[PDB]
Amino acid sequence: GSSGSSGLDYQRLYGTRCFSCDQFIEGEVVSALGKTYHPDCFVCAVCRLPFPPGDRVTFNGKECMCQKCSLPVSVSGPSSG
Ligand SMILES: [Zn+2]
Ligand SMILES: [Zn+2]
Repeated sequence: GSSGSSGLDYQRLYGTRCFSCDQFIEGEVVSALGKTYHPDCFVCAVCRLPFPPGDRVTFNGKECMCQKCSLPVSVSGPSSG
């Protein structure tokens, strides 16, 4: 638990920080390409959807896209803000 914290040195520990938003990943971390990212940060760049544990993932420079997006869709256009 957390009771009786005098200072903030314990942090010194390795500590896993997301290489996306630059924030400590509490609970669980997603190890990808020998790095650390959040469960919501390591998502598509267009639709921003979480890649399934099965389907494949396309690699585009820095950001990745989902099969759905990567592939041609009958209905395409600008996404919400
Ligand atoms: Zn993040
Ligand atoms: Zn997508």
